[PDB]
Amino acid sequence: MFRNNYDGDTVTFSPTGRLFQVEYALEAIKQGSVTVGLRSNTHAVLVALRNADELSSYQKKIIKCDEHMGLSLAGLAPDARVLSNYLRQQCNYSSLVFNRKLAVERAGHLLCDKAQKNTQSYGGRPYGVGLLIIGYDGAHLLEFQPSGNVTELYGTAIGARSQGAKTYLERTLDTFIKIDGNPDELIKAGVEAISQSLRDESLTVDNLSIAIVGKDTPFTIYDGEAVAKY
Amino acid sequence: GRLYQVEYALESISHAGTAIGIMASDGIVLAAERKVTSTLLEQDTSTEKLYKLNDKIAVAVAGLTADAEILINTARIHAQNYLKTYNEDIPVEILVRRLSDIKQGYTQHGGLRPFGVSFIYAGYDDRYGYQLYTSNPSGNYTGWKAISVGANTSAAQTLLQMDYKDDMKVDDAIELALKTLSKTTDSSALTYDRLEFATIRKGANDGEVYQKIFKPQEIKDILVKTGI
Amino acid sequence: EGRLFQVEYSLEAIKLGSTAIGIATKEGVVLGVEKRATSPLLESDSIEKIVEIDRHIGCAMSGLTARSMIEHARTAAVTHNLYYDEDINVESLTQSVCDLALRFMSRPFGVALLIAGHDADDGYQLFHAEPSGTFYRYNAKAIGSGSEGAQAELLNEWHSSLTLKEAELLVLKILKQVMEEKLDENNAQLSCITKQDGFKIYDNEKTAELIKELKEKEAA
Amino acid sequence: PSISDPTTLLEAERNDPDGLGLPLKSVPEKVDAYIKKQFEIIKNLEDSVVGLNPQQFIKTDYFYRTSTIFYWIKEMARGPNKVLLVPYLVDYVLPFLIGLVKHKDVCALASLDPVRLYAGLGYMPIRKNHVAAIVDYVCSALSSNQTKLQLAFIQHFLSAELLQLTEEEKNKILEFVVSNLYNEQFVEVRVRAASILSDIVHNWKEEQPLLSLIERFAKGLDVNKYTSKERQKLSKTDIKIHGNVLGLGAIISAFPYVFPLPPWIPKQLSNLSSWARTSGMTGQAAKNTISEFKKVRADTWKFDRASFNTEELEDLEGVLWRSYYA
Amino acid sequence: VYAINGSKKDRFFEKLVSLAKAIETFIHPSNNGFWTKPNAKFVHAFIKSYHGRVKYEEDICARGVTNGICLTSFCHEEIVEIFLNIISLGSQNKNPDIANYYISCFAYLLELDPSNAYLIYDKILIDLYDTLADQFINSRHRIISSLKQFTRVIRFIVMDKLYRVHITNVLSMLVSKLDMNDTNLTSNLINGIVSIAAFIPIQDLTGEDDYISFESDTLPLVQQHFYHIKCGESSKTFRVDDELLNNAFKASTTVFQSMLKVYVEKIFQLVDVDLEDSLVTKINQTTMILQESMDDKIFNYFASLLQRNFWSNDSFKEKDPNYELVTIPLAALVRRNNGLSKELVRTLLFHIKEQIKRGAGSVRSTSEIQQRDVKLVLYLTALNDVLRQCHESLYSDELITFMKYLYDNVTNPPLDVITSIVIHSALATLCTTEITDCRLFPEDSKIPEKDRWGGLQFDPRRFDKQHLSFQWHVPSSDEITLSISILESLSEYCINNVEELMKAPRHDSEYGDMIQKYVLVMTHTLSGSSLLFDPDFNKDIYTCNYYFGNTTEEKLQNPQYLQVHRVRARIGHFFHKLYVFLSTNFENNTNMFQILLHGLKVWFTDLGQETVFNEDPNAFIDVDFLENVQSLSHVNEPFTRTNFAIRANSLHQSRVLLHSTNRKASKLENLLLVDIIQLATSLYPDIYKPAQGTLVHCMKQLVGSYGVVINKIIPSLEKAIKDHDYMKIQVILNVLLIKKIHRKLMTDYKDIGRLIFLLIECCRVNELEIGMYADKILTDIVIGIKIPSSVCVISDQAFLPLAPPDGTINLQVEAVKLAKKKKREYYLSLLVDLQDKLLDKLDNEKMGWKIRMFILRFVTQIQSNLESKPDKRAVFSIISQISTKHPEIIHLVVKSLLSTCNKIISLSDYEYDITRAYKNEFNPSFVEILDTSTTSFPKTFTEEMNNFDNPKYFIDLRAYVGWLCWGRLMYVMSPKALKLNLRENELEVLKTAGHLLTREFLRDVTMNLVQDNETRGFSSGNVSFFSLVILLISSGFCE
Repeated sequence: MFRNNYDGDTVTFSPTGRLFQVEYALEAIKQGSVTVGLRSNTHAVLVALRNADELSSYQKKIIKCDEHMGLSLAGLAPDARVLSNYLRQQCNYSSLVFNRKLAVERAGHLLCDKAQKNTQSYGGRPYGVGLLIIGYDGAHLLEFQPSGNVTELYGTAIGARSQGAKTYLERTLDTFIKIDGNPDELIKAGVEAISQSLRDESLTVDNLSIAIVGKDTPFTIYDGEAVAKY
Repeated sequence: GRLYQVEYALESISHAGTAIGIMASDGIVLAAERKVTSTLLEQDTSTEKLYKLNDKIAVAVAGLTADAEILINTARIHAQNYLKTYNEDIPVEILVRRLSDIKQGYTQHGGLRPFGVSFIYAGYDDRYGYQLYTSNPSGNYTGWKAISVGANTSAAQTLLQMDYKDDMKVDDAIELALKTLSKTTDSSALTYDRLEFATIRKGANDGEVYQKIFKPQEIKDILVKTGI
Repeated sequence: EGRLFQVEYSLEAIKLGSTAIGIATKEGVVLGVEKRATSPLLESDSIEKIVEIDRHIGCAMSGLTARSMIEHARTAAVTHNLYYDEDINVESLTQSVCDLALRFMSRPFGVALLIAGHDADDGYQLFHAEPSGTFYRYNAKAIGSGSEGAQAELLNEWHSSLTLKEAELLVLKILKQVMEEKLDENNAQLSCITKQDGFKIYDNEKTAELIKELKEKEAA
Repeated sequence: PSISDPTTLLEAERNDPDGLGLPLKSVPEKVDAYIKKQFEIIKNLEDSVVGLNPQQFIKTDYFYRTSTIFYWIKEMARGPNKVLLVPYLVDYVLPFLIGLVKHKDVCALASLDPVRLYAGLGYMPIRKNHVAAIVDYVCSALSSNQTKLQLAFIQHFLSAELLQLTEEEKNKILEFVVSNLYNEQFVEVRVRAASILSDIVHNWKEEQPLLSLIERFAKGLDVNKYTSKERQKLSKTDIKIHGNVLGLGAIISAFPYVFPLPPWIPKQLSNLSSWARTSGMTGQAAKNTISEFKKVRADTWKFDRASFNTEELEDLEGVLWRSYYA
Repeated sequence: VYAINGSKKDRFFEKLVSLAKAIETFIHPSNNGFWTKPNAKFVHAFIKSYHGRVKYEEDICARGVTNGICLTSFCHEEIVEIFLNIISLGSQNKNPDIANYYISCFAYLLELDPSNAYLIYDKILIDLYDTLADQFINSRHRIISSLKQFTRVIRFIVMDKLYRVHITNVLSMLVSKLDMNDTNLTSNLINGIVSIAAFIPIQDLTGEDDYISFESDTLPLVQQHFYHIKCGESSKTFRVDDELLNNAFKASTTVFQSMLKVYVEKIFQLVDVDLEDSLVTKINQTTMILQESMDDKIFNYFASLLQRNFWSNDSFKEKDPNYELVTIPLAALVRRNNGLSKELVRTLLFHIKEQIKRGAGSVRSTSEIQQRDVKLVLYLTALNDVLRQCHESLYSDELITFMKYLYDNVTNPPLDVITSIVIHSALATLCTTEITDCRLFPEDSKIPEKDRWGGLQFDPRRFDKQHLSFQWHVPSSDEITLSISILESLSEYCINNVEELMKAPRHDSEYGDMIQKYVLVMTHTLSGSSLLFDPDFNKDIYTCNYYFGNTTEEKLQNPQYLQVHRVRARIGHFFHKLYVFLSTNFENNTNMFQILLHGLKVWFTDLGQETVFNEDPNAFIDVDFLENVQSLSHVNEPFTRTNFAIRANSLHQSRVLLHSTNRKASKLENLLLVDIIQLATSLYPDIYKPAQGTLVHCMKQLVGSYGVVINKIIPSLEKAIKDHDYMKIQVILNVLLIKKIHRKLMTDYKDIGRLIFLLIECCRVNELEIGMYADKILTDIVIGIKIPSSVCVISDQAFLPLAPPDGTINLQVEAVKLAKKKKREYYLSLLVDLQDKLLDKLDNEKMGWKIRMFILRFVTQIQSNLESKPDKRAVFSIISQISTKHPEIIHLVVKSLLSTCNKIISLSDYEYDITRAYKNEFNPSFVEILDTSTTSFPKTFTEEMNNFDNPKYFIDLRAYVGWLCWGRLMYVMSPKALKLNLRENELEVLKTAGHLLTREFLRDVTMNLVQDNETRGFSSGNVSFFSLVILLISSGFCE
């Protein structure tokens, strides 16, 4: 019933101009867990929340691309690995050839350009992961979708009932936008945001991961006994 | 694990012309029947079914012509390469196995149609003397004393089994081949213009003239002498 | 809509083959595999579902032995030793295997593996690597036939204060439960990974003695 | 048969007023006694292989006669000799096969597959008289493999006698499946019992039994009397919760192509979501149920979204937990 | 279906519900397998059988009282409820056949008139409206399925007061949706349009002063009803008022003109689209049905619109246009109102001249038609128009002058063929009895204009003679006189032109083209006036409308009859003269001979009926198409006035094409048959194949032509053999391979032997495939030779009931029997003589093994027959063939010996009474009958089965008696030895066969069988041969 004749490959347009494979790749982000991204005028944070069973470890969600930039992922892990490796290579090239730290906007441009190529080739597949990129200092925050779009937001949330965190951020924008000079309060605001997206689930030192980068602060990942709200 | 393409090639060959190869104690005889007639088609297409690979080995063909030409060119090149490498004539079995391996490779990789051609090899070398072989699209090659391929394979095989001796002469083999062909053709009587003949024999002098391909006049004279 | 269901179909390796169970303790990692019952005249030594990657890393499998992943892991370990004059981390080797699976992703490649090892950074480690190009750190893990009941037993039994002998006894008991008894010395194979001895595979006499000890413990 | 005359044959055929006549062929007393004696000898020779390894097992006369009887049974269930084997099913054939099931390595050495023959015996041309006896026998010590093979045989028999079984026999099968759902020894048995329960429920038409079964399964799944910590603890240890979740998921899965969606399905999905949000066997079962529901309804999902509110739609997102998903 | 009881049905319907619930998931489109076809077939058959039973029950109850077994309306409601969601699932099947199987059940469900048909109506309406709104733009299958369902249920939606309002709107939305790329979508849309048009009248039903409009009345109600239905409610709760009647026809019948204009522009667009022939025919039928469903005002508007678009358009740009999409409807207008014919025809003539003035047809392109001949359009239109002028042609002189001008000013074979049909149309229109009125409702109809929106499909008044007063065309004296004058003038003109051409022969292409054009004109003059010819002129029951009358006195009193037949005889003589000229001067030419062959075919097969163009599509309604549109099983002709009119026309046409044209060939017919025979044995394949077809047609027409054909084939073959004319031999063999002659050769005992000898002579010639063909013909003769039989086991009741009460019939019966017996004996003697001559040839000549195999097979066929006397000579000749050492010959000899010996054994066992071979009562003397009904028989049988010492009886083949029960007589074999009661001839033949069964003979046979065996397949023939050898040894015949 209701068979779709235009959702086979990525080189076929719907009669109304749609690309169903790209939309399916976008919906693939909902499979992954919840990631929340904030941004102040001096610092930027990422908050990430899976475990196969009680005898297994927890998946890594935050990946460092350079000493001043980093990202969090939601969706397919191998696509995120490929994109993070590409971003690391681009940052290395920028630091080697020009001795210049790559800008976050240029990184988003490169990610969009790379992701566009998988939506027009035929025989391949679009990426199936969404990314939240944070950078040095002013601070920057980008949201990358597999369709090839970047946003440059103050804050956002993606994956697995992330709408509560997004609504909380939309409410508390003016509150959290000016916590310059106090990274701990921004981290606590992000923790509250990610708690707003949990259906009664609790946060522990095994399920919560945090990332911080700002002025004079290199990119740092907190996991384990370091995410004990200290 | 049957191979349907090989079976189709064998069935196609079963509708082709009939070739007979008889090995004697002092020579080998190859005969073939021409079937295509149009009252305006030239019959001087060199030799239609009998081919020479070198001065010592000859081949009789049953099946599609283009694949036969490709395989014969490859066999000639291989024989010349062996002659240049070792300064000696290539043994018959080596060339037969080379062609059989080519056929087997063409029956295993996708996108390649199997050679719908059956080969009867008649050769001579100093290791085994006279040798007769038959190769099929499947890639298997078998030695024989008297063999037949083509249309009336079963009837010709029965006729050869009835009247074959291990100590026959070259003329005896020629007569046996002519009588076997005359009793299996569906064209009432056998005529010179529908027949191709070849003999590979060594005389008292060690000259090894293995290139006697009969002319139409010679074929007519042989048919008259035999009484076909 | 659309989704990569071939990967999910490949991950349904509960019926892939014989059960393989790995238990990681503070003294070593134990790998236990099921030995198929074949002809008496067959040389059962030719069946090896527990393979050595290098002195400090071993592997176990549940599917058909027929290979590329094991060779790649050995080559990666040797290359790392040649390039850095040290031993490669267990997690690094697991990631190398996963990258090999990914490069050679919408289609699965290879079969699931249980990689056990030791290094000075994380002590003793056990990982489960899937044909999807991903892996999971595990404190004991079971694959193959009867994997759900074996995993439930591991959840009920694993308590982080085990020893090597207790781990071997647990592996034997779980293998017997999965195979429903009658496992003397030819329906199972045991191997250990320790810091001092490296990777070793127990001989038939030691396995028979361990089975005897397990029977004595059951009798109590 | 070799009846004396057609009159006697017709008199014997119409003796039973049900309209179903005599079996086409019958085994005489002598051959029946011979077969029973062979089975009794096999049963009595069980003490010669008490403590033998498969290599020692493969050499005894007990194994030889077991293999001969297995070959004979396999040959019987092959063609015209099917009606004759039916009377031996309850007392001789099925116990023999279920006993052979316990010998894994022995059958591997002997290249025997008792499981396949036992499962395929459910499609035999079984007449009305033997149906009740077979139903009583199958619903009744056994190991996990024997129980799962019994469940598979029950599934195949139900598929073969779907419109032949009475209400009492179907009720007995349903009760046996529900009892297997609460098995205290094996989990795979519980999963297979859930599958068989879904197959049984799929063929129900009256709404009252379905509502009663849903109420019985959802009575113990209320989340207002527990907490998140308690729910997560129960998801890994409680067996009654696991059985109830399996039964509710089977009920939900028994309705793949219903359009428009009935109102109770969204309510049951919402009830299962809270357990799907926990970690454990119950959480895994709930996640599998929700994933199957979303997979089967992908074709009509655009029209099926109207049956859920925003919270219900949002609660059904993160149910696939795989290593390649992060 | 027939296990349902009306009063007691709860249990059966519960079982049916359970079965439907079981199969529901197996019917879903996403689950395909081996269960799809069975489920579809089961659903279709069950619904059809249920509908048939309901129809039978209602037919029975209409003639009396109602029993308690019959189904009720509650049964129909329950059936509809059960089969819902099953037909809907099956309609979305990927395979079109399964979808059609499921969709066809809607008509059966709606025929029962259930109280819950609103579910089906609402579902189909919602699906159609969603489809037409591009809501399923991602799914083509849903679009096609919705169109198919609407097409199915149009004729039941059209009869519902609430649902009528939706028809015309949909009729608009289908017309504007016609595509130029999706041909299947256009076919579905055209099917829907045909279904809509066949059951509604295209007329404005608004009265004088209604002040009602479609936009303000129909659209609001339709939108409100659609919203109510699609919101989730049914049509039961949709309450309306009398304003619905205002929203009904009064406002919905005023939107036809815009729809017609859009349809005409869509057709003119489709003219330049490459389409299949079936789609073009369907579109023409659509247009004709639309025309015949209109009233006078709308018909006049449509005719004016069509002519205006035809005379000014931007189509016919491609080199392969679909002319018939416009030409055929135009003539259809002339069919309804011939008064429009005059001026239109005149205009065509004018335009044609203009195209000739601009230089069209001045470049010969005999292969195809080039983009310079838009004149063809006009040509074709004229044809169709001239096909239906009827009596509106008495501009006769102008048309004749125009035809002469066209035939003298144009010389192009593709154009000549087209121009030659003008005369055929003119002659056929004036002398063909056919119907002209096929309207849905006549203009002066007494049926009120409120019960017309169904065509009276379900109303008894459709059978009224007042309603079915069809208007026919019957030729008058003036039309016949005009046709005769035109025929004579054209015949004289063509004969004079061809004679002038033959006076000074040339070799250029123009000469041949002119000759071919004139001959084609002659052929079409012959074919146009076919109905004026009497097949029995030289010398019935089905008396059609023959103008000159019936019997023979009336025909001979009208000079027009005689002069028409004189003209036909003159045409035949001129055809013979032209054939002689072409043979003597243009041997290498081929096209002129093909034209002459077509002319001879027309002259022979048009002795009073028309068959050249009777099968070609034209501007008539197709009987099969309209029957398929309006056919419902178990319903007695739910048709319309158009359907009845077309059925009457078809029956008249059949009665015309039911006369027998068989006649004794005259001198002219014999001469033309000889000419066709000579052309049949030609060397050019482009000539003799049409010549062979014409010869077959003439042999079908004539009586006794087979004798002439064979008596000219045999000498020609013999002469070709003598002169080594191999091509003649090959073509003669090909002629002998014709199916009719091949069948008639198998019973030609007079000249079978001569033909066999000629084939044997051909077998020795080895230059082409002649030998293979001769061998094939010989094998066919051997296989299919008919041996007359003298046995007839027939009950006397097969002829006694038809015995006339006369004493002079017995003598005739006895005389016929005696003469038939004499002829049968003579034929058997001829066959025996042929066998003996073949044996003489085999024994005398030494010979290729093919002829030996043929002779052995023929002798075996003769000897194995029970009507033939066994001969020692044949057995000796067959046995003496082992010296050939040919394995096939030896196998054939073994089989022949087995067959002959079995025939002799049968003669012995039947006691020289061959009729006992077919008597069921008779049994051989060595077969015994045992009574198994005794009390102690089973014990005796059990003991006998264990008796190996002194057996009482034997059972060789499979035993069947007593497996289930005893009581019937059982046939067994006697344990004694078998003796032969043979006369001197059979004993001598067996002794001769045994004397040749020497040790050397058996050794050679066995050695050849072993050598000619490379496979395990053993052989039962060898076992039978060994048994025969044992029998001959045991009887003393073999030493």
